[PDB]
Amino acid sequence: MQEQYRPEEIESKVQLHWDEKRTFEVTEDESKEKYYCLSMLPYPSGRLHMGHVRNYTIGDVIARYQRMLGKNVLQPIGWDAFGLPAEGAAVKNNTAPAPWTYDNIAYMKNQLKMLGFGYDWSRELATCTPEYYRWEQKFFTELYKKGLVYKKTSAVNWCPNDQTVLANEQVIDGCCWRCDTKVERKEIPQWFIKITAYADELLNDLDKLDHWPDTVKTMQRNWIGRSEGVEITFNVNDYDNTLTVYTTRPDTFMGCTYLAVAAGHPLAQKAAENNPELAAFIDECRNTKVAEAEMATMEKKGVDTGFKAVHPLTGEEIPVWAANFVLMEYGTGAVMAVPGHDQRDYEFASKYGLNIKPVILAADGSEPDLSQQALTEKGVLFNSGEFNGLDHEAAFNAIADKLTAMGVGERKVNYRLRDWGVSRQRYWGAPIPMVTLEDGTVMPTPDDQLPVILPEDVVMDGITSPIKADPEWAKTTVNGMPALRETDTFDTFMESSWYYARYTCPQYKEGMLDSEAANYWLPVDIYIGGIEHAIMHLLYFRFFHKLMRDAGMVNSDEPAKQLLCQGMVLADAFYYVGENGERNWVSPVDAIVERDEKGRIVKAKDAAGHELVYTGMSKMSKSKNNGIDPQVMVERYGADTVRLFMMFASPADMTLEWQESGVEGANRFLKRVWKLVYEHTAKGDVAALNVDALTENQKALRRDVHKTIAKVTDDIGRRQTFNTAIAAIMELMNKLAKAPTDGEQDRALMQEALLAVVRMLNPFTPHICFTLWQELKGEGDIDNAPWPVADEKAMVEDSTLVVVQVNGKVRAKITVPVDATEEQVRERAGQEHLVAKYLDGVTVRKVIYVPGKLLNLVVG
RNA sequence: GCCCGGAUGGUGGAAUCGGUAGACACAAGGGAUUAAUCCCUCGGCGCGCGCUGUGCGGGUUCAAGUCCCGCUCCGGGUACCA
Ligand SMILES: CC[C@@H](C)[C@H](N)C(=O)NS(=O)(=O)NC[C@H]1O[C@@H](n2cnc3c(N)ncnc32)[C@H](O)[C@@H]1O
Ligand SMILES: CC[C@H](C)[C@H](N)C(=O)NS(=O)(=O)NC[C@H]1O[C@@H](n2cnc3c(N)ncnc32)[C@H](O)[C@@H]1O
Ligand SMILES: [Mg+2]
Ligand SMILES: [Zn+2]
Repeated sequence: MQEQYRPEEIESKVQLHWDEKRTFEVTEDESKEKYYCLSMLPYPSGRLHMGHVRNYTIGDVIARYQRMLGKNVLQPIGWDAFGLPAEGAAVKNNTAPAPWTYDNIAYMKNQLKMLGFGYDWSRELATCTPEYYRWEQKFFTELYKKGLVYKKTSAVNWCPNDQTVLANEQVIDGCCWRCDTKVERKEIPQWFIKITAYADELLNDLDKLDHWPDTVKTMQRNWIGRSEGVEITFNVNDYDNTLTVYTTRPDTFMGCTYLAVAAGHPLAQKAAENNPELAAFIDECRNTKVAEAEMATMEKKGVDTGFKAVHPLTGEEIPVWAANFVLMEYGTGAVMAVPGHDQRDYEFASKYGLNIKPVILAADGSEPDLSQQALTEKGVLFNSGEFNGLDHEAAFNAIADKLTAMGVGERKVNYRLRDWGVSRQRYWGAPIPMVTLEDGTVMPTPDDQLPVILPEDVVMDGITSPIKADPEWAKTTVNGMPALRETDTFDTFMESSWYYARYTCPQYKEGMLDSEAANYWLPVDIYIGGIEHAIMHLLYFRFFHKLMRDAGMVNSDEPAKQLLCQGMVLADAFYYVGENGERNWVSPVDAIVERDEKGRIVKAKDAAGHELVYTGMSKMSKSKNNGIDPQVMVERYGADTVRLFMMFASPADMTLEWQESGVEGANRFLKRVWKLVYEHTAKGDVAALNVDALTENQKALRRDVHKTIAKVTDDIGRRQTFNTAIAAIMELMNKLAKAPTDGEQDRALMQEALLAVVRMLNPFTPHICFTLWQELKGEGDIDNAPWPVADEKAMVEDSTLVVVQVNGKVRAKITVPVDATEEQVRERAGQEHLVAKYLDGVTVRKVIYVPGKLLNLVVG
């Protein structure tokens, strides 16, 4: 051990230790209690960024802490390796997605290793491999065979030029990411998994997820968006088909003054026939972007159809308008409009002069003033014929019952949640195991034809998928006849919905899951990953868990006991536009940046004097080229410093705007820790500690050493406030370094303190602590060292600090025996001159005493 | 737009259940050492004190960064980025 802390030496040596001793390789060890600490596996995008480091350090932190408490700890790592970015990337570069992907893996594999995370590499999987997706393929056919998979047509961002399907991110203000040719809606038959058939289970079970944050439970709930309502069926004049709407407000039904139908809706088609203006509007309507966000900011636009539904209850003819915000894919693609009592229908009616008919009384039972807006709050019906006077509830049911009994209504449950569309029209993904025969008929790819390999050796024209470009590939034989397999590939969310299970038995060819290894490790105890995935990935995750329950593969209803969603690590992002429309993102490292007085970026320019559009902080991603790769910091300072720096920035759950400034503290703290163990162990062995014997100065110290341990443990295991944990530790160092060390007892305290510290540090900076255990002649490898237990008896306070306020204003602070009465505290408070200052001429009206902590003298 | 969050010194942040605002650091300035270590200073405004101060506006309480009502700005998601 040198005097100078030189992580460039220590870190690899410790890592190489871990590789060889296979420290974090774990088996289904039935003696030791298991803990399965899972961080959401990365997509291999090229380089680690800081966001991943927050994730995996939080992850390594809890894993190592947990091993330290004596548990058998699974911490796995792998590559969620299908996805878009490799497609674009592999052409820029003239490769196939596969070799670019595998090389991204090796590069990053290397980055995660040097950061010393304690992963069970024996368990690494790469989702692009047939060893892997063959199982999601077989599973899908099981689901198919079991009625949970279907085909409906679905709108897709089609580029009319390229004539190629684009993901929303490749749509830039309504244009194509390559050439500024305009994206259009195309409906395309696609595969769906009836996630909706598990809506109630997904919705109800959240109330059992005691250890999932509320943010995520609430987000998922609002997303599933279950409602009870009524579908209502209307006849239209001179049209042969009925129209159906879903409303949660049948109560407002006598206030229906129009219907609005989707551009795609046959009424709209039939009416277009003879109405050039409607025909225009529908044609316009494939400029409606396949994202909800636009579907909602876009201005509502609609053309009347000339058609007239019959209100089943009033008999009045009502206009059918075609509108741009009502979609066929989702529900009936026909809504019922009550302008008086829905803000969306208030706006619409205003704009196009439709009727704004009131039918619900203000809370006071008076007629609502509609002249500005809808009355949306529920209430007594009026001007609703036979239903007048009824409260919201009774009107709901009353209108429900009549429409039911007229056979045109029905009570129906609905969910905002739509089914999951897994068909992707792209190459780099697992092919969907479906098969169309000469028959014309469609079945699962036969068992014995799984997996359906995605070939890796391809020429990528960029525009088309190799497996759609080549006529031979689709060709198979099924049931004896020629058939064509599906050329669409899976939404890559599919691979990230079940990896957590495959990690328990990645090397198992007999099935999807060696359910004995799955049930040894499952459910995951803690699941760590971005807040970004609160909803989609997590909801697919639970879903899939449950489909795997429902296949007898796993025992528990839910996949993850605890969920830790870290905040997003963000960074300034910047683009210029290429000579034809191409958005070019420019790393913040390369941006030359002019700053405000509130410190905001005001101008930005790239190395070539390109003006840049600054976009603000957004999560770090290769998409905006704004990720900071830990690599340089790591090689200058070592993993431990980057790691502790990351955990110290702020608490896990809070989003964090990245800044390079602050590292060195973390680095200097580690030098202070090093120096102090160096110096303390240079004076050799210590006497056993004699507890009853120590100066009060030593007694205070030990009690801090012990309160820290308690705090850091409570911070790490209950709150996940690693930053406070660390600060609490730092302050102990500051104390420890101002403590005497010639005393036999000085040295013995120092030594207990320093073991407790070096262990407390370990989950954050295990390389330096591994080394520092050895010096302190710690028992064995620090990795399996037990977490330190605070001794209650070393933690009793004699006194306690009481804050003193007059009329709520702190005037004084006063140490006071823990066992102090209000009256002694009062009299004590009194002795303080600044308290006296404020009590002259005034009466104590009210005294408030928070025992042992605070005294307020309401004075008048 | 909707849903979820967030906002605190020059900076990141602490304050755990309504009780001390700024713990712990970074930056900066000054000093002791001829890059490294160490001191001191450090929310504002006028002092071994007074007032003020937790994005903005109201409000409840003895007491509000925290709770309630209305907002602003920022981030995440919004179903094909992952
Ligand atoms: C008071 C009744 C009105 C608010 C409205 N006609 C209505 O029926 N509201 S609803 O909750 O019952 N609707 C159920 C679903 O239908 C869609 N929807 C109904 N009306 C509109 C509208 N004007 N614009 C966009 N979407 C609309 C909603 O997305 C909701 O998902
Ligand atoms: C199962 C997880 C996903 C489906 C996917 N593999 C994925 O998110 N892959 S990743 O490379 O983008 N990220 C892996 C983990 O890192 C977190 N993360 C990614 N980017 C950031 C960021 N800017 N700030 C904070 N955290 C971030 C992800 O949420 C995921 O936990
Ligand atoms: Mg600030
Ligand atoms: Zn194009």
